[PDB]
Amino acid sequence: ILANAFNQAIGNITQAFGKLATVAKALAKVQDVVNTQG
Amino acid sequence: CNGNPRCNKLLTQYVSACQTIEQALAMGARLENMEVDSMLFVSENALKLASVEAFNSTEHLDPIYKEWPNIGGSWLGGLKDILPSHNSKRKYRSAIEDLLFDKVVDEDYKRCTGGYDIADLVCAQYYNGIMVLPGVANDDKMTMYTASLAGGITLGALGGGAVAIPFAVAVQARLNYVALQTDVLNKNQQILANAFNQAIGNITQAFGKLATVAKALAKVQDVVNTQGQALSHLTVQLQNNFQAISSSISDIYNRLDPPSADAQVDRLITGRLTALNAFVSQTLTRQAEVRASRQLAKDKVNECVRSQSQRFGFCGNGTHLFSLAN
Amino acid sequence: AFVSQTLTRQAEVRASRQLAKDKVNECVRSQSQRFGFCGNGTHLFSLAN
Amino acid sequence: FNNWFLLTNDSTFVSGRFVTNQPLLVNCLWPVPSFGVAAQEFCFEGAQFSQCNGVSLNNTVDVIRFNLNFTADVQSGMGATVFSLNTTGGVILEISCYNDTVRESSFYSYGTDGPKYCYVLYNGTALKYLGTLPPSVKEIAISKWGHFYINGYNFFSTFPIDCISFNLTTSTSGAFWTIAYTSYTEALVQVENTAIKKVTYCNSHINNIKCSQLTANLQNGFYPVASSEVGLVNKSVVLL
Amino acid sequence: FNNWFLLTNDSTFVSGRFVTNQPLLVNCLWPVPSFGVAAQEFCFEGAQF
Amino acid sequence: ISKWGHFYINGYNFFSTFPIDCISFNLTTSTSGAFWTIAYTSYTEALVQVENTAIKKVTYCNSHINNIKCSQLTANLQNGFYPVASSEVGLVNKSVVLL
Amino acid sequence: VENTAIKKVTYCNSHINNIKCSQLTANLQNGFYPVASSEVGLVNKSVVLL
Amino acid sequence: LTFNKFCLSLHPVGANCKFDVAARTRTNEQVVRSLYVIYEEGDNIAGVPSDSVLHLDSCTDYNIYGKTGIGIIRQTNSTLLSGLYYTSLSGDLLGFKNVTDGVVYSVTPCDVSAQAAVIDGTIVGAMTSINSELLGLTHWTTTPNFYYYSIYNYTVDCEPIITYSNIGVCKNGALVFINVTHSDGDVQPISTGNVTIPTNFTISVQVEYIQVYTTPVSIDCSRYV
Amino acid sequence: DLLGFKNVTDGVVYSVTPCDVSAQAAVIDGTIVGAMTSINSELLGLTHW
Amino acid sequence: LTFNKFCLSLHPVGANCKFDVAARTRTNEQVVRSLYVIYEEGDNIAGVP
Ligand SMILES: *[C@@H]1O[C@H](CO)[C@@H](O[C@@H]2O[C@H](CO)[C@@H](O[C@@H]3O[C@H](CO[C@H]4O[C@H](CO)[C@@H](O)[C@H](O)[C@@H]4O)[C@@H](O)[C@H](O[C@H]4O[C@H](CO)[C@@H](O)[C@H](O)[C@@H]4O)[C@@H]3O)[C@H](O)[C@H]2NC(C)=O)[C@H](O)[C@H]1NC(C)=O
Ligand SMILES: *[C@@H]1O[C@H](CO)[C@@H](O[C@@H]2O[C@H](CO)[C@@H](O[C@@H]3O[C@H](CO[C@H]4O[C@H](CO)[C@@H](O)[C@H](O)[C@@H]4O)[C@@H](O)[C@H](O[C@H]4O[C@H](CO)[C@@H](O)[C@H](O)[C@@H]4O)[C@@H]3O)[C@H](O)[C@H]2NC(C)=O)[C@H](O)[C@H]1NC(C)=O
Ligand SMILES: *[C@@H]1O[C@H](CO)[C@@H](O[C@@H]2O[C@H](CO)[C@@H](O[C@@H]3O[C@H](CO[C@H]4O[C@H](CO)[C@@H](O)[C@H](O)[C@@H]4O)[C@@H](O)[C@H](O[C@H]4O[C@H](CO)[C@@H](O)[C@H](O)[C@@H]4O)[C@@H]3O)[C@H](O)[C@H]2NC(C)=O)[C@H](O)[C@H]1NC(C)=O
Ligand SMILES: *[C@@H]1O[C@H](CO)[C@@H](O[C@@H]2O[C@H](CO)[C@@H](O[C@@H]3O[C@H](CO)[C@@H](O)[C@H](O)[C@@H]3O)[C@H](O)[C@H]2NC(C)=O)[C@H](O)[C@H]1NC(C)=O
Ligand SMILES: *[C@@H]1O[C@H](CO)[C@@H](O[C@@H]2O[C@H](CO)[C@@H](O[C@@H]3O[C@H](CO)[C@@H](O)[C@H](O)[C@@H]3O)[C@H](O)[C@H]2NC(C)=O)[C@H](O)[C@H]1NC(C)=O
Ligand SMILES: *[C@@H]1O[C@H](CO)[C@@H](O[C@@H]2O[C@H](CO)[C@@H](O[C@@H]3O[C@H](CO)[C@@H](O)[C@H](O)[C@@H]3O)[C@H](O)[C@H]2NC(C)=O)[C@H](O)[C@H]1NC(C)=O
Ligand SMILES: *[C@@H]1O[C@H](CO)[C@@H](O[C@@H]2O[C@H](CO)[C@@H](O[C@@H]3O[C@H](CO)[C@@H](O)[C@H](O)[C@@H]3O)[C@H](O)[C@H]2NC(C)=O)[C@H](O)[C@H]1NC(C)=O
Ligand SMILES: *[C@@H]1O[C@H](CO)[C@@H](O[C@@H]2O[C@H](CO)[C@@H](O)[C@H](O)[C@H]2NC(C)=O)[C@H](O)[C@H]1NC(C)=O
Ligand SMILES: *[C@@H]1O[C@H](CO)[C@@H](O[C@@H]2O[C@H](CO)[C@@H](O)[C@H](O)[C@H]2NC(C)=O)[C@H](O)[C@H]1NC(C)=O
Ligand SMILES: *[C@@H]1O[C@H](CO)[C@@H](O[C@@H]2O[C@H](CO)[C@@H](O)[C@H](O)[C@H]2NC(C)=O)[C@H](O)[C@H]1NC(C)=O
Ligand SMILES: *[C@@H]1O[C@H](CO)[C@@H](O[C@@H]2O[C@H](CO)[C@@H](O)[C@H](O)[C@H]2NC(C)=O)[C@H](O)[C@H]1NC(C)=O
Ligand SMILES: *[C@@H]1O[C@H](CO)[C@@H](O[C@@H]2O[C@H](CO)[C@@H](O)[C@H](O)[C@H]2NC(C)=O)[C@H](O)[C@H]1NC(C)=O
Ligand SMILES: *[C@@H]1O[C@H](CO)[C@@H](O[C@@H]2O[C@H](CO)[C@@H](O)[C@H](O)[C@H]2NC(C)=O)[C@H](O)[C@H]1NC(C)=O
Ligand SMILES: CCCCCC/C=C\CCCCCCCC(=O)O
Ligand SMILES: CCCCCC/C=C\CCCCCCCC(=O)O
Ligand SMILES: CCCCCC/C=C\CCCCCCCC(=O)O
Ligand SMILES: *[C@@H]1O[C@H](CO)[C@@H](O)[C@H](O)[C@H]1NC(C)=O
Ligand SMILES: *[C@@H]1O[C@H](CO)[C@@H](O)[C@H](O)[C@H]1NC(C)=O
Ligand SMILES: *[C@@H]1O[C@H](CO)[C@@H](O)[C@H](O)[C@H]1NC(C)=O
Ligand SMILES: *[C@@H]1O[C@H](CO)[C@@H](O)[C@H](O)[C@H]1NC(C)=O
Ligand SMILES: *[C@@H]1O[C@H](CO)[C@@H](O)[C@H](O)[C@H]1NC(C)=O
Repeated sequence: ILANAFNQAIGNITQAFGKLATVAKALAKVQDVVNTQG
Repeated sequence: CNGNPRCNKLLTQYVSACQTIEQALAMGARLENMEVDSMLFVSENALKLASVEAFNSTEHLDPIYKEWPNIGGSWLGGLKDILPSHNSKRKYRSAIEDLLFDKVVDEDYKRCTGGYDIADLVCAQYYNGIMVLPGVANDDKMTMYTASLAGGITLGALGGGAVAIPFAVAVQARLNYVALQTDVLNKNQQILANAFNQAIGNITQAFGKLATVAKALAKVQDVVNTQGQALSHLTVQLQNNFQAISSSISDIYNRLDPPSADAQVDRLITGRLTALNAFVSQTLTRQAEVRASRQLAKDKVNECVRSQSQRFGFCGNGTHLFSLAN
Repeated sequence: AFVSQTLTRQAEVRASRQLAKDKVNECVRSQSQRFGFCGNGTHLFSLAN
Repeated sequence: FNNWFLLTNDSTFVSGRFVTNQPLLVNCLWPVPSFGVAAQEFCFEGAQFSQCNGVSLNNTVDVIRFNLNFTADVQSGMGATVFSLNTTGGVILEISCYNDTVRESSFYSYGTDGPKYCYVLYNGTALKYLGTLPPSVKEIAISKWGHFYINGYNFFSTFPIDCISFNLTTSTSGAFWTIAYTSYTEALVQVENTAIKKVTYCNSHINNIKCSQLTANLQNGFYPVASSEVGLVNKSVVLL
Repeated sequence: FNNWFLLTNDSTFVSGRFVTNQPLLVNCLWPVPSFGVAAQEFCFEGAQF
Repeated sequence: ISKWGHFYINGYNFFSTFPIDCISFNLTTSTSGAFWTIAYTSYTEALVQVENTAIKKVTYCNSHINNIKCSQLTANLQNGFYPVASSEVGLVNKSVVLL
Repeated sequence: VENTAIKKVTYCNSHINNIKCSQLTANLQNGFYPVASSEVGLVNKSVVLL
Repeated sequence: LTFNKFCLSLHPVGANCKFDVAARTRTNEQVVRSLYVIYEEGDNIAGVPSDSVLHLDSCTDYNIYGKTGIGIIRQTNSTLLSGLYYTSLSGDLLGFKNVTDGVVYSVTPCDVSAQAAVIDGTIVGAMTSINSELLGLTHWTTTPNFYYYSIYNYTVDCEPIITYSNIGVCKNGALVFINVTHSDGDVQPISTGNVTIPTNFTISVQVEYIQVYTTPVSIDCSRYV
Repeated sequence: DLLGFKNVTDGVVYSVTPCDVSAQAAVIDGTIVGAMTSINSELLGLTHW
Repeated sequence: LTFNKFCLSLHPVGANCKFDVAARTRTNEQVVRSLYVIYEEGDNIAGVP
């Protein structure tokens, strides 16, 4: 059960990264860092 | 530009800077809002137990605790200044919170355009394009968060209703965590409760009118003053002529031909853009500092309030027993 | 002005790097006993990319 | 935007997105078909013609643009004159290209295959030397204020033009080309390698936000805007 | 300060604290009583009345 | 009324005339039975608190503590350390050195 | 200079001396320093006009 | 325009500034003469278009006591015993007084800043301080802090796509209030009476980004300057 | 700064580059031992590369 | 005040700056003439009371 839940969570995270509040926060943070550097 | 169409046409060549300024401010606000939203939470049963009236009654105690008259017990004298009470202006407000928010310190923008009186400072700033985002919701969420944290200590179970245990039982559990108690008969929680009540009373007296209390008051006053001064400076920067005949765009356009008026307005445009850039830089620096402070606060809540930390000297000077938050 | 801004950013990133080092040492290379440090819930293990 | 360029008086942008006021409001579009002749004495007073493709506006025309490859197959039916200019005060200027160099304040001596030297004539004599025709002319834009743009760059200017005459054809090449009667408007233009790739007109509220944000793909969120525009208003004066 | 105002050549402040140079050093105060007449040809050379 | 010719009505200078050497009046309240005041005043520096265009409090910078109060823009100084000047310079000799 | 008296003079006559003069010190610490790759002297003139 | 003294002359002596007399032809403009001006600031003398009008409750171009702008002027019940006109911290006129009767008038901007919500490349709603239509929106609702116009049919339960604080906007344009997150609670270290122990566990994965290093830049100061 | 231009006669493009560029000199024990440069030419009295 | 050269003139040619000659009445001051100054910095010439 734990392995199946882990696999499903990782798949959903990969789908979010390819195109879940933590994922959105991380994407916003890294984009802000890049833009501030530029 | 103070609503002048010709100034907007001139600024269309500087739209990139306004785009840079606005995006930097909207992204900072969004990031802060997403970390505050992730930080806070409440519990329904804990909120139902978190009040002075609930601690002063025995309607929630389990039948096994028949000897105890109420939840608060001998500690209630110190807990009445920290727990929310019904004799407060706002919901989930305690005496100490009211004292702090009065000693140290509207969001409705519909009144600014009514014109029923002379506009005050906030409405005048709004006329200049400066808006203060709502913050009362954050204060309400924080007070509910602290109330739920306080009420969760006496919650005996999580899968059902609001069943409570005496506060002395929780204190005894914390003492056993510190060191395994071996004298069951000769319990002396009365001395600890009296000392706690006296300390809370002295703290309340200090807050109403003790180096830690003075340090906290100075820190919060400094935070408020720093918040105010930046906006005051940004507003006052609009009176600078920037080597022009006037600081009013309408006066310039009413006194000069358009070819000279545009040249006069360009200097004001450049100066105001520079001022906005400086304000944005200061805001971003403050936001980073407050992000670090928020990380520290989250660590303190997780390790001193919701649990008993094993780190030496982290939750104050001495052997930590429990922490409360307001 | 550019130098001042760069130094301020560098100090902020130094603090962030200290936080990242703590996270790596206590959540990835070991199992921390600090409550709520490695996420919301009972921590099991952490991976890094 | 194959034969369309951004007009400039200076260096030209290579890549990026810019909000600019350009002659892009197409009052009329005349497609000259294969083996066709486009001859007109167009005066800048409107372009509601029957040959316009689509719907023609009633606004005044600011710029007239000829989009075609100016190769050896392009011929004029007014001789060496490609453009006849009538300016203020009834002063006639001609843009004429020859196969031989013409001396200053002189006329062509011999009046097909080779370099062409172009001149401005006032009274049948060479007034200004414009240079040789380059082999890569793709568009010629003319403004009623007297400015000429070749591939986007203003190479020469004359007196303000009341009304201009031409008579062009593609000879036997059988190539169709375009004439655009356009007016100035504000728009966001994306350029890659000095070539127009995308144009977004700020003609709506959402388009206004797009132009303000310098992007055609707005992310979901909140953006500051103005609640309305002020137009014709009364005047109030109070004095002691 | 019921019948006292801050002198200004321009717009007047509504609220706040300001350090200003104002005519406030009272050389003399003459209270005209009820049913009284105040008549004087005062020349600006002192008010020791 | 100022001796330089300026007239203030409720605080605002509505009109000005030539400098006034000396001015004459003859006023009364008739049968209203109301007492009023005339003030002969001079210019001085002070901290004034205004609420709704009305004077509420005036603090004169006439002493060292009052000078600190005026410098800090408050009539209720908190306990602490404040920067001040050790003295004032008045009438002084003049020294000139040249080659 | 110490007490209005000359104590040490370093001439900027070499590349290392140029770096020393740029860094305002006669004892350079080990590290990387920005320099110019060469100097431009006598050069031809090119004019392009329409 | 108001002055205390205004004189025109053909001689440069004592002149504060000068005008440029020019001849305009069909194609050129050439300066020929100079006209010198001697002026003093004030309000005794005023220039007029030809040899006291106040519009109320409507947007207008106002010139009041030398202060010009665009705004709406409204009578007030307020009483201010001192002064003639009042300005904000930035120098904008906020109100003035009628000298005849002492009535106070207030001045407000005709247009104000608003917040437009953009979801999927279209405008679905707008937050504004004025109860008037904007951005092609007709339906509206009232909130304690602002008016909210929306494409949603206002005379709602939906998922908020864009949220700030307690405010969320749905794709249909509806406005929803966001509450604080709820949880069951924390397990307490109590071994007396009836207690609950978590038994059935699943797996949750949480992502956290942390910055480690910057992108350093070297600058040749001599080459930059 | 000008980066390039075009010959009007034939449309040929020309590019313009600076004659001298910034370089990084390595100083160990008060002497220059090496230099990092973007141009394959001798500099600072160094021959081998 | 010290100068290396100080000259007064009634002609504007070669003047670094000019003074404003005015007539003061009981209520007004009016500029009538201009006096031009040609000066050089230094210490050879010094003005004294
Ligand atoms: C390269 O540089 C040249 C030279 O500077 C530029 O040429 C200018 O082009 C602009 C348009 O792009 C011309 O502007 C126009 O001026 C006309 C003359 O204006 C006078 O009259 C009006 C009242 O009729 C007065 O307000 C004004 O002060 C002048 O006295 C105007 O008639 C035009 O206005 C009308 O048209 C525009 C639309 O084009 C409307 O928006 C207006 O409301 C109005 O209806 C217009 O403003 C300008 O005159 C040209 N200058 C010269 C010296 O000829 C090129 O544009 C520039 N090229 C590039 C690519 O930047
Ligand atoms: C609204 O605007 C008006 C007009 O500008 C202001 O009126 C000015 O008021 C001030 C006082 O507030 C007047 O200042 C005074 O000027 C007198 C004339 O000065 C001349 O002579 C002295 C030497 O005698 C020279 O140093 C000087 O350069 C001038 O040539 C002075 O005699 C006065 O000085 C004496 O009195 C003051 C106290 O008032 C002492 O401190 C001085 O040491 C000295 O004894 C004085 O300085 C000024 O002249 C007025 N201007 C005009 C044009 O009339 C209003 O004040 C202003 N209102 C408000 C509310 O701001
Ligand atoms: C840190 O992580 C903890 C868990 O470790 C999170 O706590 C969980 O929070 C969620 C979200 O609030 C809780 O789930 C909610 O439970 C409510 C009550 O559940 C009923 O139904 C279940 C059915 O199995 C019964 O077991 C249970 O007893 C209740 O009868 C639900 O009402 C909630 O439903 C939501 O969705 C429906 C569908 O639309 C809506 O109608 C509801 O209004 C509601 O939105 C939801 O299922 C969960 O119980 C919590 N778990 C624990 C262990 O505490 C924290 O939130 C997290 N902290 C942070 C800050 O993120
Ligand atoms: C994202 O997570 C969701 C769950 O939150 C995943 O959907 C779940 O997918 C599993 C299978 O991976 C479904 O379980 C069942 O699997 C067995 C396998 O033999 C199959 O026989 C059953 O018919 C059933 O499919 C589960 O029901 C499903 N849950 C939901 C709510 O849809 C989803 O796959 C994850 N996405 C990615 C990209 O990994
Ligand atoms: C602040 O703390 C001080 C102590 O540091 C408190 O003063 C103490 O008050 C207690 C009572 O609350 C005194 O103890 C005794 O109480 C019994 C009660 O029955 C009484 O019978 C005795 O006569 C005695 O009062 C204690 O002596 C006293 N200590 C001192 C040093 O004064 C004080 O009350 C606290 N203040 C607040 C506002 O809570
Ligand atoms: C005017 O000059 C332009 C070039 O500036 C000519 O456009 C070019 O026309 C040729 C021949 O049709 C195109 O060649 C084609 O290239 C594509 C590769 O993308 C290939 O797949 C086709 O099979 C064919 O070989 C060329 O791409 C095209 N260039 C552009 C930029 O469109 C144009 O034909 C000339 N017009 C006249 C009337 O002479
Ligand atoms: C000159 O005008 C002022 C107003 O600008 C008059 O002052 C006002 O006098 C009336 C009548 O005495 C006061 O009314 C009182 O109001 C208080 C409320 O605060 C109330 O408790 C009293 O019973 C009474 O009704 C009024 O407050 C007062 N206003 C101010 C600002 O002081 C003044 O009397 C006039 N003087 C002459 C000589 O006519
Ligand atoms: C957000 O959640 C809180 C906590 O559950 C809600 O507070 C309840 O408010 C109602 C209405 O006044 C009370 O009867 C309940 O007792 C409160 N619950 C608790 C646990 O204190 C609050 O109403 C919610 N807000 C919204 C907008 O839905
Ligand atoms: C454009 O040029 C063509 C070519 O010169 C003109 O066609 C000539 O028209 C005249 C009568 O106007 C005939 O006598 C010629 O024989 C025509 N020449 C050819 C080659 O066909 C045409 O008229 C011109 N168009 C306009 C509008 O003036
Ligand atoms: C150039 O344009 C001018 C505009 O004035 C033309 O001159 C006008 O010609 C018409 C012909 O019908 C006369 O009625 C007008 O009286 C003329 N106006 C003036 C001011 O002279 C001129 O003919 C045009 N030139 C050419 C070669 O067509
Ligand atoms: C100030 O108020 C007075 C009245 O107190 C206004 O004067 C009135 O003006 C109107 C329009 O001209 C006349 O019809 C009335 O007879 C006037 N009433 C009087 C003289 O008592 C005056 O217009 C106001 N000033 C403004 C609004 O700027
Ligand atoms: C803990 O819960 C249990 C049930 O899970 C309670 O036992 C029940 O108590 C009720 C009320 O008196 C009786 O009617 C049932 O017969 C009891 N069940 C059993 C199996 O004994 C128990 O009382 C609870 N304990 C406390 C301290 O509240
Ligand atoms: C632009 O290119 C042309 C050729 O397309 C160059 O012209 C040549 O110039 C040289 C040197 O004077 C002559 O010997 C050739 O005969 C010319 N060739 C021609 C006219 O076809 C011209 O110099 C170039 N311009 C530059 C490099 O600035
Ligand atoms: C007249 C304005 C009243 C107040 C309006 C408040 C709500 C709308 C604006 C929200 C701003 C959000 C800033 C963070 C960036 C984002 O997530 O878009
Ligand atoms: C001539 C000065 C000698 C040094 C004097 C040092 C002591 C007095 C000043 C103390 C400054 C304290 C600054 C912190 C703010 C405060 O607590 O007042
Ligand atoms: C043409 C330059 C190519 C890149 C050269 C990279 C290496 C040399 C410079 C290193 C800079 C080191 C900066 C840190 C300070 C130091 O330790 O000296
Ligand atoms: C100006 O006021 C008149 C009435 O005096 C009104 O009819 C007109 O609409 C107003 N014009 C505006 C507001 O542009
Ligand atoms: C100036 O010096 C004299 C002696 O030369 C002395 O008596 C006098 O007090 C001095 N004045 C000052 C210091 O103001
Ligand atoms: C200039 O160019 C000539 C050839 O035209 C060449 O011999 C000479 O060395 C050049 N001078 C420089 C580069 O200083
Ligand atoms: C202002 O006066 C009107 C009547 O003219 C009254 O209806 C209104 O309530 C008053 N407002 C206030 C705030 O007194
Ligand atoms: C909006 O809802 C009302 C409810 O009375 C209904 O009458 C009306 O037709 C609806 N409008 C639209 C556009 O659906």
